[PDB]
Amino acid sequence: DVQLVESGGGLVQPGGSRKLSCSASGFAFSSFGMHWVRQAPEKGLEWVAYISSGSGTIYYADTVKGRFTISRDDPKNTLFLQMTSLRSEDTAMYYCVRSIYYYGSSPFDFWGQGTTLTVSSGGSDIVMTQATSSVPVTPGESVSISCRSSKSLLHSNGNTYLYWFLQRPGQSPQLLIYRMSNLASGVPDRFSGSGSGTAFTLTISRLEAEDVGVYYCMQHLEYPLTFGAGTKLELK
Amino acid sequence: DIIVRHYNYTGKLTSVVFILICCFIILENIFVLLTIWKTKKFHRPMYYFIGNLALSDLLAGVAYTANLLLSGATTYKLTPAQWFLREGSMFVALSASVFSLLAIAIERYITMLKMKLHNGSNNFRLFLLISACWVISLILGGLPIMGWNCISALSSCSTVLPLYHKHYILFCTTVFTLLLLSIVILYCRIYSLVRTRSRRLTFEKSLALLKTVIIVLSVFIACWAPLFILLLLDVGCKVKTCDILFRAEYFLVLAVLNSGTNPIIYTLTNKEMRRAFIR
Amino acid sequence: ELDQLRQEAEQLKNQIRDARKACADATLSQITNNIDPVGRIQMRTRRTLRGHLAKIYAMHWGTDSRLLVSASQDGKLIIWDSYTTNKVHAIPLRSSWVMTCAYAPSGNYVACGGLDNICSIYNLKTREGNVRVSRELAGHTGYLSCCRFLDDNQIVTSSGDTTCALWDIETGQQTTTFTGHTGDVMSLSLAPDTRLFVSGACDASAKLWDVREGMCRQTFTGHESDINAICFFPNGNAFATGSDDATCRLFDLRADQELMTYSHDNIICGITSVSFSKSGRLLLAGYDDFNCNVWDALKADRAGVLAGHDNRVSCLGVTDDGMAVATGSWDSFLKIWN
Amino acid sequence: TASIAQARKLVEQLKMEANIDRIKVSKAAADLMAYCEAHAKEDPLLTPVPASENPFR
Amino acid sequence: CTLSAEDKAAVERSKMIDRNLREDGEKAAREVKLLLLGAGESGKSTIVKQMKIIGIVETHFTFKDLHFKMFDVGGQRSERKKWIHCFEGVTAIIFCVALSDYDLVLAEDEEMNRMHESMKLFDSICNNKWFTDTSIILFLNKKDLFEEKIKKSPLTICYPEYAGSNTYEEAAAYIQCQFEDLNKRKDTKEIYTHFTCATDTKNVQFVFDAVTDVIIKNNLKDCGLF
Ligand SMILES: CC(C)Cc1ccc(-c2nc(-c3ccc(CN4CC(C(=O)O)C4)c(F)c3)no2)cc1
Repeated sequence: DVQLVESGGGLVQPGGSRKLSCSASGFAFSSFGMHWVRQAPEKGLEWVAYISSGSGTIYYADTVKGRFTISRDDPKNTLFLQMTSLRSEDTAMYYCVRSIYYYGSSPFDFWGQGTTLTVSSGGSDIVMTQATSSVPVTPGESVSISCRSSKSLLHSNGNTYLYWFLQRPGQSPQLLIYRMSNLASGVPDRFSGSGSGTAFTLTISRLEAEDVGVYYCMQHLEYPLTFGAGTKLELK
Repeated sequence: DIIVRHYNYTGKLTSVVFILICCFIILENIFVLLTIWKTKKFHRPMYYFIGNLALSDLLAGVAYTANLLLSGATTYKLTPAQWFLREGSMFVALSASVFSLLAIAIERYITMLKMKLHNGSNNFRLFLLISACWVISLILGGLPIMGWNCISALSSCSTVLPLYHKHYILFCTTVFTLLLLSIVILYCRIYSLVRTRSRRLTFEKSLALLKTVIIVLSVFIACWAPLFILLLLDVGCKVKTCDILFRAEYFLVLAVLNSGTNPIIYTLTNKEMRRAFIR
Repeated sequence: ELDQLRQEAEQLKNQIRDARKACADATLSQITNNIDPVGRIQMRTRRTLRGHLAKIYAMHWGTDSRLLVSASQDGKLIIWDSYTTNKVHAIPLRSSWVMTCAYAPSGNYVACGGLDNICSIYNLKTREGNVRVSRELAGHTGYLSCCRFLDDNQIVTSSGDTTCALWDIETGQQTTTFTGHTGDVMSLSLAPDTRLFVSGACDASAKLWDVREGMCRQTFTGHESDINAICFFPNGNAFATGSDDATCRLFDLRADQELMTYSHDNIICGITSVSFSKSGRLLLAGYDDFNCNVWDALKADRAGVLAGHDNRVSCLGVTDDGMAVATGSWDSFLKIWN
Repeated sequence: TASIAQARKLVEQLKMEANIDRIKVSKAAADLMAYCEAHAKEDPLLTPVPASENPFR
Repeated sequence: CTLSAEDKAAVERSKMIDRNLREDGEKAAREVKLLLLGAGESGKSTIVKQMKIIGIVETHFTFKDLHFKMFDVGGQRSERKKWIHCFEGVTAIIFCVALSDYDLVLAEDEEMNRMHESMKLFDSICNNKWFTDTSIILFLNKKDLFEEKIKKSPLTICYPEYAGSNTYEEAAAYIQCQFEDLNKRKDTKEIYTHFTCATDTKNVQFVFDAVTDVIIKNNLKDCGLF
């Protein structure tokens, strides 16, 4: 089917250089914008880089601005991340994510497996906040995961740019709900998204054994993408 | 008293028919512009160039009008600045007309060079050519007032225009020679291309194209020859010597008839123009 | 025996005509005589959709009332976001000669057809992110003139072989074949309940077919030339047919004969497309005179003109909410009107 | 006898079409008029919808 | 800029779609459109074969850096006036005529002369309102068969007013003249007549240079020098 494979991760001394390669298969790579997303060993996701279809526009995070360079080789279907002057804070797992943008599209539909970087030893952006770190839940019940935003995510065009992801233990994050209401393909109808303005909640009905994990809250209104702190879900 | 001094030292000390002829030319150009505006399929770059030529020689129809009426015994009332504006209006109008012919020739030569199947609307080239013509015309028209004139230099002064510098008259004559040669070569190459492409294909266009080229080129050269010969002659004639320089109005009249028959030639040859104009 | 049979057919036709005349006590122009006129209907072009290079032949809006699909002879099927004029998809068609296109009610599929005698259904919601040819339906021996979606799995197609077809997309076979027309069928229109549909042909008659049974319930003959367009009334109890004789005609299924005729002395060109407003009070008809008129259905009086196209207005569509009306013409431009 | 079969098919089709229940034109016209009147308020083409409501302005 | 990040990305996608459409249109506009027409068994098949050697069937080939599209509509059993407007704007029309059909009576099955039916079709398409400017490229196929048919079968069967002799040159010129006289748009369009056979190889060259003449004519009409 559709898959993305990350390679090029290894032990790096500080100030060194490294290159990450995402190899895509099973989809029209040239028609999909690509994101590089970082997840440090213990904390949550945070967006790193983005390159559009045809390399029209390229965006970086202020943490990696200047040092990192994201590029795409469409004929060979590859995504490169050339990172230089590596600090010790960059040791993490990296994911290459596909995202297509049109009316009714579902960006961040598929995530890669990720590769491990081990570097051997602000403001003016939306602060997505998930106050609750974790909740004890018995399967078969109904649980609600809350979310908050510093700035309202509702645009003048009627679309609320809020995405929901679920990261199971030992698995890449999976897109559940896009734009706060629409359910992703292949996602069970148990999950439901609601909320308005700055406060959002994710409701799960009849929780089953594969729902355990960390649920992340992401905004897509202003392009300095910020993920939520995450809400771990564990059984009793 | 610059004008009176220059006219004294250069020796210079029927309009109704001309102004009515020019009004008739204005009528032709208004007809051509209306025909272009009404018809929707004419909204393509070649007919846009034809309309640009119509506008240019129409402005040569107004401006010559101004010149003819503001001349005569009332040119003494004009201050030197107003005299320069009057002469520059004619120079810029005639230069714009000639450059419009040059732009049409260039566009036609490019269209003949590239076969294509649908030429399309290349607005970049059309805008570039139109801007070049209508900026160079104003430039050449404005050089005399900018400082390249006869003021304080009466030993190197033209006779037909007693305040235009002889070297500037030579420059304008050289520019007109360059455009005339360019138009001649362009139309000759158009005919040569069409003829050599027709003759290499086995089974007319060549004869009709030759007739059109002959009509256009012969009319242009015959009508603009007396004025060009006068411009060449005035430099070589010292003041008070050449009497024929005084009777310089008829040559400009023939130039104006050239401006007016350009509508006729560019509408009669094109069958679509005749069909659209009749209805 | 053939002479006796055709004499019996003529007797049946005379009986039908007598029955129709008997059940005609008042004309539509008499009941809809004291009602208030619609008034001057003025619509401006709100959006202009550019990107087509050849002449446009068909368009279809869709239930979402925001996206739309357009088909042109250049070989491209373009899905437009009418709100922002964005091109959501541009599908390169295998055959450049397409005369019809349909957009599925769910929005997951788009249909097209034309001179290739094949109806192509493309899956818009593909996991690969592109648009793939989901299915190719063959079996018609004439050019496809119209096609509409019953649902994601069943489609109704009209072709120039004087027959219509009901296809199951999953299996790719013709579940039903509708015969009876003696001329090329140029358009079809499905009822809102998807239980019946009318097809107009070149035999100057429009036939009503039952989708499930597969038989021709009724036929209507009032036109004098080829019928190029047809459209059900919003309630599904009537329909309108446009023809090449510069006249439109409103027929009623229950009445069984013609109700109204829409014509003007200075209009001599045929109609390429008809459509109804949301309430059914306005009948928009695209003509060959580069224009598109808005007739009043009840009063038969002209209400306005949509004159913004430089060529033949080939296709016409109205949003399901009736908010805007899209006209596609041969000058390669679509125009949204409000 | 293909012609005879076609003639029989045409005759039976006409007989099926000649035995349907037809209401008067007045009834079928009053129905359309009443339907147009009922849904008149929901038609934005009849009455111009305000600029603050239509998506195209 | 009121657009959002998703709106900006959608606009970028639309711009890329526009750039692809423009490139495709520029590629298509450099290609020659030929509409192939003719009666049954006229000789369209052998013309298609000659093009190959050097619903709707489309043939693509190349000659002297020109790409030729040739739409053999052929087996389209429908009214011609409902879909013939789709083919206006083609560079040329290639009409096929079988000479050996001058004494073949069956038409479709009407039992009225096949050559007369071919002439009627030629008149219908040449004088058609859509093809008022399109130049016909008339192909007189099967000249080898006709060269033997005319020796024993006089042309008076098809043309009772033919007062000439039964030779190849005179009868062939007469048939060409009769076909060309059906043209009523003498000023707007030209008819290019070529006498082909089963095994000749100069057909693609004639199509090439006839299209070249049509292109020169169209360029002159765009400039207005004609
Ligand atoms: C192609 C372009 C580059 C060349 C070009 C060259 C010349 C002219 C032009 N203007 C003029 C003129 C001359 C004398 C006069 C005469 N008045 C002075 C008064 C008198 O003495 O009696 C009356 C006049 F009223 C106009 N003659 O030529 C335009 C374009």
